[PDB]
Amino acid sequence: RQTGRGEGNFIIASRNVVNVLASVDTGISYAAQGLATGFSTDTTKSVFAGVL
Amino acid sequence: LSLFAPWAKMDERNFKDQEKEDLVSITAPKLDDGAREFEVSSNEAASPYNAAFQTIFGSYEPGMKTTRELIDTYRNLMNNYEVDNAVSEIVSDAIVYEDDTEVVALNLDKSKFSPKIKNMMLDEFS
Repeated sequence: RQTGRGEGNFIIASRNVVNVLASVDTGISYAAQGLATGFSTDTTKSVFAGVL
Repeated sequence: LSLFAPWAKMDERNFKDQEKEDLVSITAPKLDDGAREFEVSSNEAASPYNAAFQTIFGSYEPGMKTTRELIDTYRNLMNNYEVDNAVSEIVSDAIVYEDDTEVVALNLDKSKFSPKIKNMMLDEFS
């Protein structure tokens, strides 16, 4: 709404936030959780965890 | 660099074919010779950022540094006496010329789609 250039497309966040994102099925489902899998959380390797 | 974008396109496609095939369950990297090692998860391809800086720097400060000493040594040997003749004779036998003869030439003695292609290869070779 504010930019008129398109909807946000990336998030920079804390380790905790990403761990949550990695551990939840971001797709549409009933509910879910498990071991962080979706994104990398290791800052020793990268900073880019993956895509929601 | 945009200067090499068309070549990058070719490398990307070649890389894709490697990704496409199940070239997996390999321990020691499938490399015979040439390039110096590095490993990283997918990075920003826009420019040679720090992962590349360290790779290159790592390939240059302890790397090219002594490679240069070796090449310069090889050249110093090449330019010395007697040893240079050995090189000359080797080079000469590998590369010779003669009056009204051929020079290196593509030998199209295998089955090919068509003689017209063979002719194109000969022209491309020339």
